[PDB]
Amino acid sequence: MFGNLQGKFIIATPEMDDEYFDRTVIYICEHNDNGTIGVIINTPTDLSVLELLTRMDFQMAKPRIYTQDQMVLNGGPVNQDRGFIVHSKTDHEFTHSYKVTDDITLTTSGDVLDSFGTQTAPEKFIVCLGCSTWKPHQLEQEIAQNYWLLSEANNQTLFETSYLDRWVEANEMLGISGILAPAGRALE
Repeated sequence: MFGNLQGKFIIATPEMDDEYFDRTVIYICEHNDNGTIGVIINTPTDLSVLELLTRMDFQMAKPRIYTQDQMVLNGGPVNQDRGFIVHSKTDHEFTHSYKVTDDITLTTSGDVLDSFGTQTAPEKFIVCLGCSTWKPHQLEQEIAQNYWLLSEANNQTLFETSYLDRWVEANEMLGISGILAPAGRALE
């Protein structure tokens, strides 16, 4: 059942699998009869967020002489047509944003280009191309197997969590939890 998997996150913690250290898993978008929409697959690309912007028709951005960029990740095989930007509350702008929670706003169409470039630009934002859709009700059973570590994301906990800097924060949110994922007991 589960009272809406939206605003929740699951602690997978991959062994490695292409990714090395630069952010792994964030949250579940929603939970519907048609399936469970979330970005927890983890699959980074060799393309950068500013790379695609400047390459297309957003040439005049503000990367300055730093030249450094942020890599864009694929959120899943579904909705690959659109890049989803998750950001926090900033000022009182809002044109094309979908409510994940009160502070967390999902912007993908147009509005994001309006956001950054002015003083109403969100402090922090993450971009993912597409999203993943899990089988209807399946994830619920998988979590019941204790194969997935389920924890809620209390608004600020999702995007800020104390707000300063964090790595492995998702695993720390519970209190450094291990076991129940890597068992290595296949043939037995």
